[PDB]
Amino acid sequence: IWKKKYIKLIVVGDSGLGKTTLIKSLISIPGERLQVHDGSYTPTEQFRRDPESLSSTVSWRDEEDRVIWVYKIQDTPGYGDELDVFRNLKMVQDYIESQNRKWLELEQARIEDPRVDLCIFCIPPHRLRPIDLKYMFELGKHVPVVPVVTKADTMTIREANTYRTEVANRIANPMVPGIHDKINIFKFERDTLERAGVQDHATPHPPFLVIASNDISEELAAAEPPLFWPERRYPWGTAEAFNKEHSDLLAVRALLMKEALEEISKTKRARYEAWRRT
Ligand SMILES: Nc1nc2c(ncn2[C@@H]2O[C@H](COP(=O)(O)OP(=O)(O)OP(O)(O)=S)[C@@H](O)[C@H]2O)c(=O)[nH]1
Ligand SMILES: [Mg+2]
Repeated sequence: IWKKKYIKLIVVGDSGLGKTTLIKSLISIPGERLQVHDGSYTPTEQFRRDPESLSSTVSWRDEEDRVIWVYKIQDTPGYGDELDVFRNLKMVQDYIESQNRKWLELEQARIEDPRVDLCIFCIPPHRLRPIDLKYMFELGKHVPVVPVVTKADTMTIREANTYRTEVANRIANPMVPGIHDKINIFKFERDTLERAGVQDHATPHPPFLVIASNDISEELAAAEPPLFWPERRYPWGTAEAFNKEHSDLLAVRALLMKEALEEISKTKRARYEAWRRT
């Protein structure tokens, strides 16, 4: 009767960029559980000895299509947590490979799908470094990448417009030694981007610029009924994560959690098929 479909995202980036805060905002679709982060750092050892404790899950039903979506977002430690950046890269690459070997062993015997479909690559504000592009390239060889600039409240409007173009340009032309193929960026359809409320910039395929917060408005949480409004309250003013003029966060969630569900699931068999030559 019901058909179950599975999406698994993995989130990667440098340490302290707000990866875990962003994850908790993404899976906290209104109507669901409202999950929040406490600001502590994601330890490398925890990902090694208990990666499931770093996985967030949400599920919902599509009545008309008779589909049960099971959505997982895998958190990872920042690749600045240790001395060697490429140890983190290998750890994440091995995680993706391990999920494929799980699916193969289950398919051999025979269906809870553990495979990774998409990577959210969190980019620091103001400056994109060669190691970020190197990480993005090598990771893209295993899974398509969605670039997201976090902590967008770090940049003025003018800085943000300049950086959005620079990030898009560097991804198309990294100019990093050893990168000789294109970075595997996931291409969303325009109809999908428009339905999600993505603004149509002059720069093609820009990154998303998000603000996320584990703090909520005290005034709005005291409403009847309470309204949950993530905010970042500074002495000079308050940035709002759900404000379309401050943050792409709501557009990112609509894109990844709703509008792009089909085209992410479609490319699943092709990706795994290419992987099988191993
Ligand atoms: N200025 C600003 N700070 C943010 C934003 N999102 C999260 N932060 C802050 O960044 C700090 C770390 O956030 P966190 O989500 O834990 O980063 P992280 O990437 O997961 O850290 P890691 O150790 O696991 S690698 C917290 O103080 C949080 O409040 C944001 O959008 N703007
Ligand atoms: Mg974290």
